[PDB]
Amino acid sequence: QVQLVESGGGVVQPGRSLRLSCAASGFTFSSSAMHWVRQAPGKGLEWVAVIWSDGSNENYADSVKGRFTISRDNSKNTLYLQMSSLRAEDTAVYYCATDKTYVSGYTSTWYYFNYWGQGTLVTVSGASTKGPSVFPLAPSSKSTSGGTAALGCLVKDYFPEPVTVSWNSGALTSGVHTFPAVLQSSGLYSLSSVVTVPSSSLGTQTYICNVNHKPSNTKVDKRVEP
Amino acid sequence: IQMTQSPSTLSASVGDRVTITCRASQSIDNWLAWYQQKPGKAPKLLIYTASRLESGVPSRFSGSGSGTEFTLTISSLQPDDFATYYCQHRTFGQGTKVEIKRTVAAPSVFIFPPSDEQLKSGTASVVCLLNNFYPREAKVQWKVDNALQSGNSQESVTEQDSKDSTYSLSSTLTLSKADYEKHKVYACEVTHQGLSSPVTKSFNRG
Amino acid sequence: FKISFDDIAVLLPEYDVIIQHPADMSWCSKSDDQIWLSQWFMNAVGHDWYLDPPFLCRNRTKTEGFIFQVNTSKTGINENYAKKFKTGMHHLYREY
Ligand SMILES: *[C@@H]1O[C@H](CO)[C@@H](O)[C@H](O)[C@H]1NC(C)=O
Repeated sequence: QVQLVESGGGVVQPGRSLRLSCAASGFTFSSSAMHWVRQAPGKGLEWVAVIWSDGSNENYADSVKGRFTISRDNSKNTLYLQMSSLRAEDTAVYYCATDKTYVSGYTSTWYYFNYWGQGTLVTVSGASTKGPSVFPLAPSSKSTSGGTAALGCLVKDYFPEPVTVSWNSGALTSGVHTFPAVLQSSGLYSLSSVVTVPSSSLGTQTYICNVNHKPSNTKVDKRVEP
Repeated sequence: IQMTQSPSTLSASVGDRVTITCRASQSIDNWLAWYQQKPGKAPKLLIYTASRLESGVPSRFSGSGSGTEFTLTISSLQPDDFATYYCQHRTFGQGTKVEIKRTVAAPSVFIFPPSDEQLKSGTASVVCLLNNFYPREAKVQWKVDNALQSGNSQESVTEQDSKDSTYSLSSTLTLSKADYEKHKVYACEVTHQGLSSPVTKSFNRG
Repeated sequence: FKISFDDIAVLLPEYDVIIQHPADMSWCSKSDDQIWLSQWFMNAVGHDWYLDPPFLCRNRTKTEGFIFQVNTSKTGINENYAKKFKTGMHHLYREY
């Protein structure tokens, strides 16, 4: 089976050129063009780089013209991509995919991506590691609708992603919803999570949210009290 | 060579037949490909040159068209197809979202003031929760002392759940501690297709 | 050279060379023999370079190879051209 692996990603400060590796195996790597494509988080795809099998001709998008450059090592079956003059807008998920240069008996650069990797994440940001802040959100009279009460926890000012929230030591899953994180202008992330329960048991059941931030090794347990 | 798609969002159910249209700025003959994508996944190519079908792709997918106008047709819609679809010749298309269709769901509105610990931190975040609503399109407005507010609220909406096929949206209004202590009554008003009239949830500072 | 007729587009005017004059033909190949044979065949078929719609070719500065494509569709304006070229091939291969 055709196999492809991508590596050399993470979080990097602006102004540093990064080198990313794309290993390929299982096919005639010397006779198939390669492509690098990029997707911003939550946006559509965008073709970035392409190299043909000979290794002579390249092509890049104008948004990265002069700043990106791809090469390949046919002996080592590897593809190396260099990124320079990084900005916050380049933070995205990068894929390297093998092209199909044969369609019904012709050979060219058809721009068809046929096999893909798991995709790497590149975060061009200058923020540093910081633990999260947990704030409970307790029910009130106006937070009850027909015998249904909502509780939750807000996790604010953390970096980097991700943060995992559990309830009742993981025993509470019905009516639990975590909303996706939001980027702040201060370079820190924030998000909220909530849970809906019968209002009759508010005075009899304890609700506790556990917040885990692996990069900072932060484990915070906060109880929600009406 | 610019490309455009129609529509942007589509609603369908099991067994339906769905069509997507893709128009290019200038004639490109039959140089176009159709891709499928799922949330948190990798793009998988479906259709070559608007006509041929990649091996392993379900036979219920097909494409047609030429020149400047092209169309992707799915005869029978299966649960594994609710996704995003793209048409690409030079760049990608803007994306068509094939999405489940269900009955209208009445929104549930909740309101919470900022916590005292956040007040210790010096920031106030008033949250407005809109749970179990359908369709997604809802309008949220923030009123501070019965005055409309803008530019200080951020929303976060979660994708469709597989239990009740409903949506959830949390809107957070962010202010400084001093400003929060300056104003007394804070409200969020929601307007939705499932409401006869907009519903306003208001609380008073202690 | 091998010649085939089918319904696949491999060159576009917005991406490669639109040959209009035999002088411009020199940008399609790396060998004088291939250029001479191409011009030989096109003049044998009976194409008027400065009176009929052009044809498309790839420029030499690529490691792909040599390919040239002609439109002989049977609709629209090109219908008429389709006649001319048709007869051309009818007078060379003794069959078609
Ligand atoms: C492509 O063909 C054109 C038309 O003859 C030619 O001017 C150009 O130099 C070719 N491309 C390159 C990169 O040389």
